Amino acid sequence: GTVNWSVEDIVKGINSNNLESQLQATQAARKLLSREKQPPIDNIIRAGLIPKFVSFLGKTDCSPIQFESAWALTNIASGTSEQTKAVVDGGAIPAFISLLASPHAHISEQAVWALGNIAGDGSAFRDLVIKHGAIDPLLALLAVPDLSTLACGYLRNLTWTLSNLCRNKNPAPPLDAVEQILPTLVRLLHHNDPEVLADSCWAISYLTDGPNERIEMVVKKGVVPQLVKLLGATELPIVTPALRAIGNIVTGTDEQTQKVIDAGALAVFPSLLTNPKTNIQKEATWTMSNITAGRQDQIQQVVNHGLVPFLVGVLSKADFKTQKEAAWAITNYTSGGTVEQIVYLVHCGIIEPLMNLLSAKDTKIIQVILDAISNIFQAAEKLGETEKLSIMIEECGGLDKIEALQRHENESVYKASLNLIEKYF
Amino acid sequence: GKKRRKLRR
Amino acid sequence: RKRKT
Repeated sequence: GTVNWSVEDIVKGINSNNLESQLQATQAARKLLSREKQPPIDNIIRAGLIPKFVSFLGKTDCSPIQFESAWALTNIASGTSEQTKAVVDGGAIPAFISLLASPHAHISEQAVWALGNIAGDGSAFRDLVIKHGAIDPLLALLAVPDLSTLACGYLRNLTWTLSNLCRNKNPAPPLDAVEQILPTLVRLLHHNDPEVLADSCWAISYLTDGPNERIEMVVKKGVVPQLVKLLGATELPIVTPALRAIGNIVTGTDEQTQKVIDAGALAVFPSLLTNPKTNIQKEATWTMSNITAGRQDQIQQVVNHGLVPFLVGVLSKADFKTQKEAAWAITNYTSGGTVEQIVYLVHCGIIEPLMNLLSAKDTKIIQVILDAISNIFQAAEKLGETEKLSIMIEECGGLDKIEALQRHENESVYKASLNLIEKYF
Repeated sequence: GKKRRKLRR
Repeated sequence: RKRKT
């Protein structure tokens, strides 16, 4: 009946002075915009239709045309930035924020979804949506004793949108909006639905990216414990943002890092550093590097959990991006460690696979490994063992590699390579 | 995933 | 030593 009209048909009807005639055209447009193959967004936009759709949102008399507009407008907003902009320019935002008060669950849901697309577009629209006052009524949808009395899809949509109000970084969302959203966020972080937990972690993940003052906000809400339970989840859609949250937190202050360690995160890392999904492995190793870039108290916790063998493991055989992070892990460790701690690292077999990576087409990593190899030698001088150490490096082919690096297209690489040969060979 | 198109109720 | 992000 209303399946596959021409856009010319949709325009003729929507322009008619007949509300039921308009409703059937707006239902045609919606079915156009939600088809599987390429949706005709630009023809709709160019047909001049966004303003009449935006006006249908305010027809509280006709509940069904509100829904079909909301939906249509949602799907237009789901396109390119130029396209979302068309929807925003039509005056859609204040209109959708009104729809949040609707007595019809399926309409308020749709307005949530729509605001989600609009804030998702980037910093400027996110901020505009908040300036129009969306946060107050969004959160009021969640003001219930028990979240489980809400419908799955409803809650999930509502979570996704809140999550886009946290996204996009510079400029990061207003501290004031974050302060207000965090209690509801912390609450969602405890709901048992994998999709809700996924998008909650993504939000925290978004918030904890950036300046340590931002990290503090989150950590002071005491979510670090719950994040670590999520770190041990079995659903990779949950583990991934949970892991990026934890990893963001440990780029902050030592006291912030210690909240993570104190919460037992290190117990999960044998699993994470041998995880089949490459993206997990790379981010777990990155996390390790910012822990080994900490206090000696804290490095020692890495040791006691027997994580050094896993780092040696990753250095040996991961894909390159992960190995690059593993080098930093080792350089940071040899920068802040005990005499005894650098000895342990060597006794776990760090030297052989450290050298294999001196044969890599990247200067960035070579710079890192050379600095690491340096700090080991410096601890070798403090214990008078630089003889035994220089043997190992030669006996595994390291010097074959190191020597040939003086002849390298780089300043501080040729420098530090031959600086070693001087003082030790 | 930044944006989402609704394809069915 | 710490590396964001």
